[PDB]
Amino acid sequence: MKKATCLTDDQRWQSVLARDPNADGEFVFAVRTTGIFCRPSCRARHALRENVSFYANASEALAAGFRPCKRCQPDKANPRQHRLDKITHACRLLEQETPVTLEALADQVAMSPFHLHRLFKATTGMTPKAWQQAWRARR
DNA sequence: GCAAATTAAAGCGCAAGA
DNA sequence: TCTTGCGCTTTAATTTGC
Ligand SMILES: [Zn+2]
Repeated sequence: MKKATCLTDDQRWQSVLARDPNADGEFVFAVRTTGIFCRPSCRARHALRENVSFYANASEALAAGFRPCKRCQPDKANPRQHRLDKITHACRLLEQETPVTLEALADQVAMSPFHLHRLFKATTGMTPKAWQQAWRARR
Protein backbone atom coordinates (compact mmCIF):
# COMPACT_ATOMS: atom_id res chain seq x y z
CA MET A 1 0.00 0.00 0.00
CA LYS A 2 1.26 3.55 -0.72
CA LYS A 3 4.37 3.01 -2.87
CA ALA A 4 6.49 5.79 -4.42
CA THR A 5 8.50 5.13 -7.60
CA CYS A 6 9.35 1.67 -6.11
CA LEU A 7 11.24 3.08 -3.08
CA THR A 8 9.28 4.90 -0.43
CA ASP A 9 12.36 4.87 1.84
CA ASP A 10 10.13 6.83 4.21
CA GLN A 11 7.75 3.91 4.69
CA ARG A 12 10.46 1.38 3.93
CA TRP A 13 11.84 2.68 7.18
CA GLN A 14 8.37 2.30 8.66
CA SER A 15 8.75 -1.29 7.43
CA VAL A 16 12.24 -1.50 8.91
CA LEU A 17 10.97 -0.40 12.23
CA ALA A 18 7.72 -2.28 11.86
CA ARG A 19 9.79 -5.41 11.01
CA ASP A 20 7.42 -6.04 8.14
CA PRO A 21 8.47 -9.43 6.71
CA ASN A 22 6.81 -8.18 3.52
CA ALA A 23 9.42 -5.54 2.87
CA ASP A 24 12.20 -7.90 3.85
CA GLY A 25 13.93 -8.99 0.61
CA GLU A 26 12.36 -6.03 -1.19
CA PHE A 27 14.86 -3.56 0.33
CA VAL A 28 17.53 -3.17 2.98
CA PHE A 29 18.51 -0.33 5.23
CA ALA A 30 22.08 0.81 5.63
CA VAL A 31 23.08 2.65 8.79
CA ARG A 32 26.24 4.62 7.84
CA THR A 33 26.85 5.22 11.54
CA THR A 34 27.82 1.55 11.84
CA GLY A 35 28.45 0.79 8.15
CA ILE A 36 25.78 -1.96 8.14
CA PHE A 37 22.56 -2.55 6.26
CA CYS A 38 19.85 -4.82 7.55
CA ARG A 39 16.45 -5.97 6.52
CA PRO A 40 13.33 -4.13 7.60
CA SER A 41 12.82 -6.69 10.37
CA CYS A 42 16.41 -6.97 11.79
CA ARG A 43 16.35 -8.75 15.15
CA ALA A 44 19.67 -7.38 16.54
CA ARG A 45 19.00 -3.66 17.26
CA HIS A 46 18.48 -0.33 15.36
CA ALA A 47 19.99 3.06 14.60
CA LEU A 48 18.18 6.31 13.71
CA ARG A 49 16.80 6.68 10.15
CA GLU A 50 19.22 9.57 9.84
CA ASN A 51 22.23 7.39 9.07
CA VAL A 52 19.90 4.81 7.55
CA SER A 53 19.36 4.48 3.77
CA PHE A 54 17.52 1.87 1.71
CA TYR A 55 18.59 -0.47 -1.07
CA ALA A 56 16.67 -2.64 -3.52
CA ASN A 57 18.80 -5.60 -2.49
CA ALA A 58 21.49 -6.43 0.01
CA SER A 59 24.02 -6.42 -2.87
CA GLU A 60 23.30 -2.76 -3.56
CA ALA A 61 23.85 -2.09 0.14
CA LEU A 62 26.84 -4.39 -0.07
CA ALA A 63 27.93 -2.16 -2.96
CA ALA A 64 27.66 0.94 -0.71
CA GLY A 65 30.71 -0.40 1.09
CA PHE A 66 28.76 -1.73 4.09
CA ARG A 67 29.07 -4.92 6.12
CA PRO A 68 25.88 -6.96 5.92
CA CYS A 69 24.46 -7.75 9.38
CA LYS A 70 25.51 -11.37 10.14
CA ARG A 71 21.92 -11.76 11.39
CA CYS A 72 20.12 -10.31 8.37
CA GLN A 73 22.70 -11.51 5.83
CA PRO A 74 22.62 -15.29 6.44
CA ASP A 75 18.84 -15.51 7.04
CA LYS A 76 16.31 -14.72 4.26
CA ALA A 77 14.07 -11.63 3.96
CA ASN A 78 11.15 -11.97 1.46
CA PRO A 79 13.14 -14.99 0.31
CA ARG A 80 12.27 -16.20 3.85
CA GLN A 81 8.75 -17.35 2.83
CA HIS A 82 10.30 -19.01 -0.28
CA ARG A 83 12.72 -21.08 1.85
CA LEU A 84 9.72 -21.98 4.00
CA ASP A 85 7.94 -23.28 0.87
CA LYS A 86 10.96 -25.58 0.42
CA ILE A 87 10.50 -27.03 3.96
CA THR A 88 6.80 -27.82 3.17
CA HIS A 89 8.19 -29.96 0.32
CA ALA A 90 10.27 -31.61 3.10
CA CYS A 91 6.89 -32.61 4.54
CA ARG A 92 5.98 -34.32 1.25
CA LEU A 93 9.21 -36.38 1.35
CA LEU A 94 8.54 -37.31 5.04
CA GLU A 95 5.17 -38.71 3.85
CA GLN A 96 6.01 -39.49 0.20
CA GLU A 97 8.48 -42.38 0.64
CA THR A 98 8.58 -44.87 3.54
CA PRO A 99 11.85 -44.08 5.38
CA VAL A 100 11.81 -40.37 6.40
CA THR A 101 14.07 -37.99 4.41
CA LEU A 102 16.03 -35.39 6.27
CA GLU A 103 19.57 -36.58 5.31
CA ALA A 104 19.90 -33.77 2.71
CA LEU A 105 18.50 -31.20 5.16
CA ALA A 106 20.39 -32.46 8.24
CA ASP A 107 23.64 -32.45 6.22
CA GLN A 108 22.95 -28.91 4.91
CA VAL A 109 22.49 -27.43 8.42
CA ALA A 110 24.77 -29.94 10.26
CA MET A 111 22.00 -31.19 12.61
CA SER A 112 19.76 -34.27 13.24
CA PRO A 113 16.26 -34.81 11.75
CA PHE A 114 14.66 -33.63 15.00
CA HIS A 115 16.57 -30.35 14.85
CA LEU A 116 15.46 -29.98 11.17
CA HIS A 117 11.91 -30.04 12.58
CA ARG A 118 13.06 -27.33 15.08
CA LEU A 119 14.27 -25.26 12.04
CA PHE A 120 10.87 -25.81 10.26
CA LYS A 121 9.29 -24.13 13.39
CA ALA A 122 11.98 -21.42 13.59
CA THR A 123 11.41 -20.27 9.99
CA THR A 124 7.61 -21.10 9.72
CA GLY A 125 7.55 -19.42 13.16
CA MET A 126 5.81 -21.93 15.53
CA THR A 127 5.49 -25.62 14.48
CA PRO A 128 8.52 -27.85 13.84
CA LYS A 129 7.84 -31.58 13.25
CA ALA A 130 4.15 -30.83 13.98
CA TRP A 131 3.99 -28.65 10.80
CA GLN A 132 5.50 -31.62 8.96
CA GLN A 133 2.74 -33.91 10.30
CA ALA A 134 -0.12 -31.46 9.60
CA TRP A 135 0.97 -30.71 6.01
CA ARG A 136 1.31 -34.48 5.47
CA ALA A 137 -2.21 -34.97 6.93
CA ARG A 138 -3.69 -32.49 4.42
CA ARG A 139 -1.31 -33.38 1.57
C1' DG B 1 36.75 9.74 14.96
C1' DC B 2 37.56 5.27 16.91
C1' DA B 3 36.36 1.69 20.57
C1' DA B 4 33.97 -0.94 23.90
C1' DA B 5 30.10 -2.29 26.31
C1' DT B 6 25.14 -3.58 26.49
C1' DT B 7 20.89 -5.21 25.16
C1' DA B 8 18.06 -7.93 22.36
C1' DA B 9 16.68 -11.75 19.79
C1' DA B 10 16.90 -16.04 17.35
C1' DG B 11 17.68 -20.85 17.34
C1' DC B 12 20.00 -25.23 19.07
C1' DG B 13 20.08 -28.68 22.39
C1' DC B 14 18.04 -30.81 26.16
C1' DA B 15 14.33 -32.63 28.51
C1' DA B 16 10.00 -34.88 29.32
C1' DG B 17 5.75 -36.85 27.89
C1' DA B 18 2.48 -39.48 25.36
C1' DT C 1 9.36 -45.68 19.79
C1' DC C 2 8.31 -41.05 18.45
C1' DT C 3 7.12 -36.32 19.47
C1' DT C 4 7.14 -31.18 21.11
C1' DG C 5 7.92 -27.34 24.29
C1' DC C 6 10.93 -24.72 26.70
C1' DG C 7 15.46 -22.62 28.23
C1' DC C 8 19.54 -21.17 27.79
C1' DT C 9 23.43 -19.93 25.29
C1' DT C 10 25.69 -17.56 21.61
C1' DT C 11 25.62 -14.45 18.02
C1' DA C 12 25.00 -9.73 16.39
C1' DA C 13 24.32 -5.04 16.29
C1' DT C 14 23.60 -0.56 18.56
C1' DT C 15 24.70 3.04 21.75
C1' DT C 16 27.85 6.44 24.18
C1' DG C 17 32.09 8.26 25.74
C1' DC C 18 36.48 10.77 25.48
ZN1 LIG D 1 20.30 -6.92 10.87
